[PDB]
Amino acid sequence: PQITLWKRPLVTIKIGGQLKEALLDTGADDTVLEEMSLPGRWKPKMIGGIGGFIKVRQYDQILIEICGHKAIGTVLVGPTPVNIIGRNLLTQIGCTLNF
Amino acid sequence: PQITLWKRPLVTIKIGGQLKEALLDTGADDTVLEEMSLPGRWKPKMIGGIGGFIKVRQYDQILIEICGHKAIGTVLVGPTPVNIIGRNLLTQIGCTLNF
Repeated sequence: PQITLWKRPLVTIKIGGQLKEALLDTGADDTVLEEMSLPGRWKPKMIGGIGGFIKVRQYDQILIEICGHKAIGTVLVGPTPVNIIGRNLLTQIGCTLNF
Repeated sequence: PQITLWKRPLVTIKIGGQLKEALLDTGADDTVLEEMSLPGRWKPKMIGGIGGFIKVRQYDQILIEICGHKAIGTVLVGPTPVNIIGRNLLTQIGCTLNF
């Protein structure tokens, strides 16, 4: 659907059996979730934004349902205060900016 | 127009006689620009993101042309490594997320 932006574009995600809300973020290269239990191996990584950098864990081939649409991709887990869906996954659900 | 998201959604802005490129960011509440010369008074403020918080200067009623479309709004100036157009101004140009 069409999401206007008077409010934070928050949507429902399903990941590893858990229901969460995540922000649809065109300013994020990657997808980064608050700490949660994720199976498999994981590589150590750094992400940066305003104010600094943080240490996240990167998981490949994670299944995720973003509001009804399944996508499979890299997911980062770390000390973010909000769940963020980034461009890596917004493209898999054909998400576009319009004006 | 329609902006797909395989690349960073970067666009041309015009602000206070200067040409810059800015990121269209649905994950940002506010608009924050790299340090630049801006007239008028300005209130001190704090913004936060991953990794921390930063001190910005806030200017009200700044004219800005985001890719052809004029908008007038609050603009923050600070130590961001990238120019960011936030939701406060994306709504004035009727920008929407679609999928």
